[PDB]
Amino acid sequence: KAFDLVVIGAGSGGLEAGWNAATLYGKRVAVVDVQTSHGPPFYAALGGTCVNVGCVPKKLMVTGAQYMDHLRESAGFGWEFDGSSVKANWKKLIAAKNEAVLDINKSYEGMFNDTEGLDFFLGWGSLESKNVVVVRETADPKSAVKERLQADHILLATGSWPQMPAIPGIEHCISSNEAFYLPEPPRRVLTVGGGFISVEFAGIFNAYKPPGGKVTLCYRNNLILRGFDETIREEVTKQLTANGIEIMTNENPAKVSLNTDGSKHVTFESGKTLDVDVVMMAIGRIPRTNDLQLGNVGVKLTPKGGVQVDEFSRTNVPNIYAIGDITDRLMLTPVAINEGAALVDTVFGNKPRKTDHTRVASAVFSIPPIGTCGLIEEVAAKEFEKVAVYMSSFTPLMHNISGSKYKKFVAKIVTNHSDGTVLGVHLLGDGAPEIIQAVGVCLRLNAKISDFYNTIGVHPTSAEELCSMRTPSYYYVKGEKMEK
Amino acid sequence: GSHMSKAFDLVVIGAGSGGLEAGWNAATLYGKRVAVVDVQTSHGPPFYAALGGTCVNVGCVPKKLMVTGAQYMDHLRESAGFGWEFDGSSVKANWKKLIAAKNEAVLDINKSYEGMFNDTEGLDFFLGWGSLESKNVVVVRETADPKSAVKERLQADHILLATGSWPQMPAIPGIEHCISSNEAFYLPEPPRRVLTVGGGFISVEFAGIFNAYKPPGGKVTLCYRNNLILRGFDETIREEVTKQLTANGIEIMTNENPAKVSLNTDGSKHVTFESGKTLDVDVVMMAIGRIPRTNDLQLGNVGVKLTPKGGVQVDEFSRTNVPNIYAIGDITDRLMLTPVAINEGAALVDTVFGNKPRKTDHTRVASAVFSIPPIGTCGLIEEVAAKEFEKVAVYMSSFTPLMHNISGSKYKKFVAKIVTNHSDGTVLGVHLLGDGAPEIIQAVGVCLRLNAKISDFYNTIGVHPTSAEELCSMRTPSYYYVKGEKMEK
Ligand SMILES: Cc1cc2nc3c(=O)[nH]c(=O)nc-3n(C[C@H](O)[C@H](O)[C@H](O)COP(=O)(O)OP(=O)(O)OC[C@H]3O[C@@H](n4cnc5c(N)ncnc54)[C@H](O)[C@@H]3O)c2cc1C
Ligand SMILES: Cc1cc2nc3c(=O)[nH]c(=O)nc-3n(C[C@H](O)[C@H](O)[C@H](O)COP(=O)(O)OP(=O)(O)OC[C@H]3O[C@@H](n4cnc5c(N)ncnc54)[C@H](O)[C@@H]3O)c2cc1C
Ligand SMILES: CC1=Nc2ccc(Cl)cc2[C@H](c2ccccc2)N1CCNC(=O)c1ccco1
Ligand SMILES: CC1=Nc2ccc(Cl)cc2[C@H](c2ccccc2)N1CCNC(=O)c1ccco1
Ligand SMILES: [Cl-]
Ligand SMILES: [Cl-]
Ligand SMILES: [Cl-]
Ligand SMILES: [Cl-]
Ligand SMILES: [Cl-]
Ligand SMILES: [Cl-]
Ligand SMILES: [Cl-]
Ligand SMILES: [Cl-]
Ligand SMILES: [Cl-]
Ligand code: NA
Ligand code: NA
Repeated sequence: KAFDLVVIGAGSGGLEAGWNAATLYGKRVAVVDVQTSHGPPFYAALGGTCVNVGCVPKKLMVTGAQYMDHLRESAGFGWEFDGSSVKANWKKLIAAKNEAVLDINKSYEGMFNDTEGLDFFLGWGSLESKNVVVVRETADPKSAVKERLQADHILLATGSWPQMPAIPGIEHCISSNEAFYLPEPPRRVLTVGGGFISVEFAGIFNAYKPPGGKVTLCYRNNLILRGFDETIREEVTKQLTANGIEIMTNENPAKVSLNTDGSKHVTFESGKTLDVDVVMMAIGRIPRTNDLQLGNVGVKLTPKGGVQVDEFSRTNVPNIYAIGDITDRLMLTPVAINEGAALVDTVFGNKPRKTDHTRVASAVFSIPPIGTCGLIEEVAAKEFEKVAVYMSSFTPLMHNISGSKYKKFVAKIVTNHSDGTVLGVHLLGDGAPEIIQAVGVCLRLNAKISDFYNTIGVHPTSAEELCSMRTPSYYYVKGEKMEK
Repeated sequence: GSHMSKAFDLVVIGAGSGGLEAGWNAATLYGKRVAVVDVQTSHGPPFYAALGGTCVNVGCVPKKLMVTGAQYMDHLRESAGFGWEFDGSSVKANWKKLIAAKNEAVLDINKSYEGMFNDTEGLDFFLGWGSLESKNVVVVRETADPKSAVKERLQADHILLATGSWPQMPAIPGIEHCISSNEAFYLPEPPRRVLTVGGGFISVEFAGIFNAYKPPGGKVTLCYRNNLILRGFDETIREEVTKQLTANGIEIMTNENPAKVSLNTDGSKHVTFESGKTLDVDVVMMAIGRIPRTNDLQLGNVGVKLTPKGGVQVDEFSRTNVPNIYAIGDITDRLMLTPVAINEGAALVDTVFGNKPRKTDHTRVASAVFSIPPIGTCGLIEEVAAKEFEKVAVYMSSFTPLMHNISGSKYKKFVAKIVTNHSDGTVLGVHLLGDGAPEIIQAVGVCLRLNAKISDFYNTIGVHPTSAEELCSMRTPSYYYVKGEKMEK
């Protein structure tokens, strides 16, 4: 048939857009994805990346990894049990996680079957013509048609995909997609990348590794987590190191060779070499524009490969839009959901609406975790004459007793010191992703450091630290960092 | 001949949350000479509170360490769903190691605060019992008995009453066979059977603590004289916490109140309730309330007025009816929270000795209950809002989060409620039940001070996946109050 909306990709942005359209505006909706439940061969599926091979499973797996610390820390509070009997059963975790994700898949299939004006179609979506969306048997454009769908408006929402550098032996490496399905936990693993996915997986592999195991993370520059607060980048590095993860900075794989025993011999650009069981490449993610045949209608892409869009998600082709990681702005699930909701408002609603990409709160589920919203001091120091930085950094008391003395909680607020406006807040330590959520609301109300400081603390919490700081630790004046 | 009393700009009676913030500020920000009196320099019996106050010695700080310890019962069980394996029959909760660990942690804070007195010019500590001899004279005596020897007679321009509160022990037969939270912190063994009496945060928290450490075959029971524990808290939350305590094996007896306690011949306690019901326990912990600790201060010497309830009456600036005598913290019977006593102490010193007169805002204060899982709350419950606002909206989200399907703790429903003035969207109250609630609520306290509306919450982009994001994903009320009445408009 024909439809008001055809959505390519049943993901965060797509499922949101295609549900608002059918339930808030009774529109006729088609949504195409390549698989109806998680895992190989195509990994993402109905629900999107986040649901099948992203935020949702990774969080359950980091929750599993945190028991390594809980079991050990328990002793400090007088819990006694046979330490030598402890094992981390990876196969149970992955089976548990598989069932959880499968239940969400089935449940999203429920909602298709029970909603009129919202139809899901299995297969590979491409642009045949200005208002025709083909669905083929496979990603091969030469492959058999399953459907041609007519559509007023077409939404491009096919997400992103791991970036695999084209070094010799790249094909002996996995990405996070495969990481979710390893049948054994690796004894030696190299995670390649200094960003959140590399870090988060290093912490997961670190808890589930067999006896004698070792996690090594490498990164081509000097300090991991570029784009995060610098004190926190250094402190997470120390805390990952304290929990046994080896961090190799200033190193980059130039070649991977397969050993006869299935292991990998990694050669670095420096000529250093390391043998491991698994190389997980997590150096970035790229917009998933390749199989869409965007040539067939001349939809433009940026120097970086992402669908180019204006503030309202419109491509250069009338009646064709793009939201989510395909656009290459902020690769976060709730950003994509916001974009998709706003699109449908601006197209079958009365009020135009655009997604604000500033002041978006986000989290790294490292162990210990990170919670941030707003500008880091070095970005602030370039756009503002006077910047103040309020910092508190204490190993909390629970962690003196636990034995995890290396677990410092870090709280920083960055301000425009001229009028006291909070430019950014950056947290490291247990609960940080939860603490920062309503911080994002504050930054929307143009909170000042005195609005924080004058709110009465909840005690005892890590969070109250944010309402106890009234004196700057230091400043940037005209870009120059200084004491007073 | 005669010689001079030690003289101060400020004498603070009670070295606790409020008194220490006041004393510190007056001395280090405004150059005042400050005396601070407390009955002990470190935690524990005979007097329990000490240098640092109730929170440091026998309140928030040790209790949170004990609750963290109690949480490992759940973690060790929950870990099995994520694939952790170990010998479950080897598991034991060693109460003695917990108490030893917490004592050490509290003693280091006591030592640290004493070092701060020693290092800080114009800030002096006095060990003993402080009382008002006259409008500008504080005397410190050997014991709480007003006839015990005077150790020091202090000249004081200004006097701050900051002696806190004390457990309320009902006048029933066998009350002397009961304890309070004070003694709970020092039990040599974990009790096998305990009754916590009261339905407020202290009874509830200690019920979870004793539940985790009790020996084989033990039972924890909490009773409350009324229908539903945790009066003052959101009603959905009160009912969920009740269910979640029950699920973890605590016995909740509502509409029951002890009428007497007798000692059994084995030393256990035989509790008879008003209703005629009875219960045998090893420990009866009375946690039915805390009363302003005004009795040893000899306030009649100077005519400081009490309220009908027994707090020192003060105005919005912490002034009593007697010039240069002030009262902050639990002794004033407003909100008994450590950071409120702190805020009162800062505001009072700013007003008296600074150039910034200021009063504490007791509305929209965030607080927590360290139940397992915990409560975080800030602002009005809906039944209070409905009485003051013509249209009130209630946004509710509730569900067992996914980790807890996998963990096996399916009774663990997260609840998030936002209560609004519906005529303009202003958030009046936010109520949370679930893991990390106390941590989530802190920045909510800031939102409310900025008069955030629901539309600010909803407009903010979620952090995924968190429980906190539920607050930013709610756009349609679950129901309303229209002049006092519940419906969906
Ligand atoms: C390991 C990992 C962890 C992450 N963790 C977080 C986190 O904690 N928090 C957070 O906010 N974000 C996280 N993200 C990012 C988040 O998953 C993405 O930002 C989000 O899913 C983007 O949504 P989308 O709508 O743009 O696309 P997706 O949710 O990726 O959906 C795209 C869909 O299109 C389908 N598809 C692709 N091509 C076609 C085609 N040609 N025809 C039909 N269907 C097609 C795919 O099967 C996929 O289901 C994580 C990502 C990864 C990889
Ligand atoms: C078990 C328990 C748990 C608690 N948990 C929390 C929590 O998690 N969060 C929270 O915010 N609040 C909590 N509180 C409450 C918090 O402890 C109090 O609100 C706070 O300590 C009150 O501060 P204050 O300055 O009034 O007095 P306190 O901190 O009680 O200090 C008063 C001091 O005066 C001393 N004193 C008394 N009489 C005399 C005298 N005549 N002469 C000299 N000194 C004297 C006492 O020794 C004491 O050290 C808890 C309380 C209890 C009992
Ligand atoms: C609103 C919504 N947004 C989504 C955003 C991103 C994802 Cl990955 C999933 C959803 C989800 C959904 C699930 C199936 C089809 C379309 C949307 N979904 C549906 C949630 N609501 C209900 O199922 C519901 C049932 C009854 C009333 O509302
Ligand atoms: C500001 C403050 N407020 C308190 C509020 C409540 C309590 Cl219970 C304790 C304090 C603490 C303090 C500790 C000793 C004497 C007076 C104040 N105290 C001082 C903490 N120490 C410092 O700020 C410090 C010590 C050394 C350098 O800075
Ligand atoms: Cl395994
Ligand atoms: Cl890299
Ligand atoms: Cl760098
Ligand atoms: Cl990446
Ligand atoms: Cl967290
Ligand atoms: Cl014991
Ligand atoms: Cl009671
Ligand atoms: Cl009641
Ligand atoms: Cl009480
Ligand atoms: Na504050
Ligand atoms: Na939102």
